[PDB]
Amino acid sequence: ELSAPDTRNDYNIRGDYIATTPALITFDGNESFINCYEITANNNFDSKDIFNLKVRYNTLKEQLDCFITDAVLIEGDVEWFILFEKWKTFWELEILKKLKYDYDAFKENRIIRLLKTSIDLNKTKSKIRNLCIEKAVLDKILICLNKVSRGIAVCNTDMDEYVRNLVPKQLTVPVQLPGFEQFFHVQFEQMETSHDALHDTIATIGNSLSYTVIVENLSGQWGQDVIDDGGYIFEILSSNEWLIHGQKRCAIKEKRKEFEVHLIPLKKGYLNFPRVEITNIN
Amino acid sequence: LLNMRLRNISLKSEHCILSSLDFQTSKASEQLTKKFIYPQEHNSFLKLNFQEISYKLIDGTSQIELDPICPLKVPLTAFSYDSISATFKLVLLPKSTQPHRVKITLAYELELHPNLKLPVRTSWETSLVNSKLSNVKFKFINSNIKVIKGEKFTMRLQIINSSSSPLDLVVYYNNTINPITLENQYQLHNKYRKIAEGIILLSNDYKIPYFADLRFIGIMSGYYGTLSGLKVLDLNTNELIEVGNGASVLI
Amino acid sequence: PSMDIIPLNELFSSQVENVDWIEYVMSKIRAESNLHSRDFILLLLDFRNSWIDGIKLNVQFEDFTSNEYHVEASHTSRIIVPIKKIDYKKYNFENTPIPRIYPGRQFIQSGLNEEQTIEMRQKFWCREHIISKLKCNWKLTTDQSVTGSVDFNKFIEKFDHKMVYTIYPGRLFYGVQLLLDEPKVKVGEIINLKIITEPTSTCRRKQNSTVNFLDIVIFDSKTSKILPRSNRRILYNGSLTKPISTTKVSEINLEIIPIEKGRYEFSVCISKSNNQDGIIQFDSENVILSVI
Repeated sequence: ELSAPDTRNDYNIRGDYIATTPALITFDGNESFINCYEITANNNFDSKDIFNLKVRYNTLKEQLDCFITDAVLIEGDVEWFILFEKWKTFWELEILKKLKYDYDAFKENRIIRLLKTSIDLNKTKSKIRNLCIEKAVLDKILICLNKVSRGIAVCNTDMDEYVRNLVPKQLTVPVQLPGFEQFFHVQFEQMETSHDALHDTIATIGNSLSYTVIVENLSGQWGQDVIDDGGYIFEILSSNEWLIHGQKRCAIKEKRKEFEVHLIPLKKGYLNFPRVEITNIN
Repeated sequence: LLNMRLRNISLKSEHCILSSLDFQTSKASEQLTKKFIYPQEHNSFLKLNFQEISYKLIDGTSQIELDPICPLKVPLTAFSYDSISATFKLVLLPKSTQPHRVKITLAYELELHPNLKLPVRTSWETSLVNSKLSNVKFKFINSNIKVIKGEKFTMRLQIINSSSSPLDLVVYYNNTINPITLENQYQLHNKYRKIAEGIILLSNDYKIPYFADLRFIGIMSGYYGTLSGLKVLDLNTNELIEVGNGASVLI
Repeated sequence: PSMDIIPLNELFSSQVENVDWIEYVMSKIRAESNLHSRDFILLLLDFRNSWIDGIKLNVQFEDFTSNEYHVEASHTSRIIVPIKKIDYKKYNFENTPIPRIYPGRQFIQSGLNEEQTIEMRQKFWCREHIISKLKCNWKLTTDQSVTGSVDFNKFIEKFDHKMVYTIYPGRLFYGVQLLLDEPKVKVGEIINLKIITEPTSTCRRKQNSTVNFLDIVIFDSKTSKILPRSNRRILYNGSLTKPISTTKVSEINLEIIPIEKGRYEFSVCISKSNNQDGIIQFDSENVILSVI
């Protein structure tokens, strides 16, 4: 979830992820989980508010342990009437050293134990006053879970209202730049090779430093390369920056720069500072 | 020592080497004149470039630019002008000369006068399909770039062979997927997919008999630069000549 | 002598209405909105005479009738015929092809396994479908009354793995379509997506792994797909691994909000596990949107 601060602008967070239908994720750093938020800027410039989030979660070890407890040794209420209600904390102290295999639990298997000890556990259960009506079930469940594999079905059926979700939070202050600009250029390509049908990118990014500059990269061309030299005319509106290119060439490296952070600056005109450099080669 | 100049030369495939000169006001000269100008309270300079030209050879000919150029004047800037030289098949390296005229106008209409002239050699710092065995060459006589819709069209091969046995070769397109990092795996799959069913040859398994007209029809839209499906097999001493030539957009 | 079968994916907008198959296939696409594109397959068969005189060679399908070609003396002329796919759930393709006789024991201990028998039944019954509609009715140009028919039974030899993929979609591992709400959406808007999945009758082949993993790839309509950081591109909730299961009509509905441009195409991929080189099906439904 995501929460908006007490300043209460017209921030419209349309992004709000609810994992209602899946109770599933994995974060083993092989694939990439990306969450994203489609927020809105304020009614005016607003650069420093505070955002705090709400991630409910669990960990998969007690997810499979809740599954193994609720459907491996305490499935019915008949065994839950006597055989485990007097040894529940002993069952938790036995379950905390299970150490199930979480390396093949993300590849076509779930609730599959590793090569942990199962020899002296019977002697440890026999050392106390554990009756055979529970010592048969607590041995047969570990013997079954020593080699078994489940699926993604009937996982939420055990996970439903049987996990304390640690609703953690963080802090994201929505960082901002320093030097606002607003420019728009226009090009006219004197063709070396006739046209290479280039793909465009009208950038919007601002430089935030002192005694600095704004460096731009040209559009991307994908036919026969090394050619299509583009001429340009600036019309550098709403400022007085310094330009450092004239009639470049759209091959391997042109880098039509514009020295910006020297004179005639402004304040933070938006959420961050902006430079919405929209080229238009028509 | 007021505007550092460099020239970059590139080799276009259309038999015209393009050389572009770039001029930029050097930063050491900028601070050098800038502190003495800001002593008299000046922030932006005025170097008026009023006559910039490039000359060719021992007889001086003025090769023009690729576009227009006025008489401009600015400070703390850089500008590049590109001329089109002629591609040389021999080892004669052309030596050209360039010249400029920077009018370093100090204020209240009290201007200095500077001129500069460099001269150096325009070096470049270092298709027809030919086989590996014999004299057999391939080239498409029709222009390899062509603009078609998804309709029927034609294309024209040409063979220059040893005149001893000009025949005994066959063409075919091989409309099947080549049998292949999941991202690079699926990128190579998309390349091998759109190769194998993008255009289809309307006469494959085709015995050749110095022209050879072969006719396609194009199905799927996109630019097929070096369309490499079609594969001319040589019958005797069984090997394969790839034809990595031709590029048809289908829009 | 030969034959090959290739599908198609472009819609073929008009003024290309002079080529004989295109008007028929675009007429079937044009009205009847359930009769969709993307599932037509062209079969490419090459008529070649060994004679001294020209022929005309009109090809009749069950309703498709081709134009009048002209094969002169020894040349080939690939006549391109449209055909739709053959639906696996509507038909049955796992019954033994019958012998004519009922007399001989025919060496009743048949030397075949299960899956080799089933792929032999598929390879026979696919050409049993494509022969039982195909015709041709030829005539000579200089004689004009020597009109005869042809067969196809002594000419088509067998199939391979490519023909049984391309003709029969039941050989594949899952059946997918996509549902998209607005293909012309402005950039400041998030749009629900849908991926229906319907497994096959080759789901019997594995029988143990009850999960498979639906990858998602995105490509700029030109080439060169986007790496999953997806900056300047589709801003996407969730992650692109989305586990699905055998014998399930699942729907991995997702969300997609654009950033910069228009030309985007969406597709899937099946990979059977999470490791490298577990991949089984390069699925290619590949529908398109735009963002103004």
